[PDB]
Order: sequence, then C-alpha cells, then structure tokens
Amino acid sequence: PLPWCPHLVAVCPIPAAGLDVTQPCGDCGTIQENWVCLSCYQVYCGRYINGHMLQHHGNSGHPLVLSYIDLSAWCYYCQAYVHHQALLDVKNIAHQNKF
Ligand SMILES: CNC(=O)Cn1c(CCC(=O)O)nc2ccccc2c1=O
Ligand SMILES: [Zn+2]
Ligand SMILES: [Zn+2]
Ligand SMILES: [Zn+2]
Repeated sequence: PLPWCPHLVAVCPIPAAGLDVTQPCGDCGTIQENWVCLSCYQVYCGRYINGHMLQHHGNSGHPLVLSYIDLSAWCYYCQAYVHHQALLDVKNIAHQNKF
C-alpha cells in the first residue's frame, strides 16, 4: 500500500464502543462486504454490493474507509490503499473484534 497519504489527518478517534465488524450497511442492511468510515465510523457496503460507502464518500467527502473483509484501508481521493502507524489502533481493534 502507500505508506502515507495527505488524508490521514481526517482519521478520527475510535469510538469507546469499539467496532462491530458484523455491523450491516447503514443504508441497505446488507451483511456483505461492509466498510467503516474512519472519519465518522458509519458502516456502508462496498462497491461490488450496492456502493453505499462510495455514496457516503460522495456526500461527506470523508477520505479513508476500512474493509471488514481484510482490514485494508482505502483512500477514495488517492484511489489507493494506505497503511501507516496512524491506522494501527483501528486495525488492531477491528482484528480483535473479527478474530
Ligand atoms: C476490493 N477493494 C476495493 O474495491 C477498493 N476500492 C474501493 C473500496 C471501497 C468501496 O468499495 O467503496 N473503492 C473504489 C471506488 C472506486 C474505484 C475503485 C475502488 C477500489 O478499488
Ligand atoms: Zn448498502
Ligand atoms: Zn464518513
Ligand atoms: Zn489520500
């Protein structure tokens, strides 16, 4: 992945409730291929399901989303995966909830 991107500044603190990697899409309710927004921690489906996270990006501008399938982080602006020290806490919390 990219080792940095200029949107990591928009990654917000993890809610104290933690993450729920089985949370369904906030729009369509699908259990499949959901992502969590690393700005506001809403959960929406991937582009191969109904594209609600892509829609969320379009109407919020929020840059970085984490996959509940493989804990990769995508930046919609950079059109790339990004991994940095600043993402370890949220990935670690997701990994603990998933496994
Ligand atoms: C399996 N990983 C992905 O699909 C990564 N990804 C993603 C991930 C986030 C998503 O599916 O909304 N979004 C894109 C949006 C427009 C264009 C490309 C992409 C993109 O390649
Ligand atoms: Zn959806
Ligand atoms: Zn968001
Ligand atoms: Zn970026």
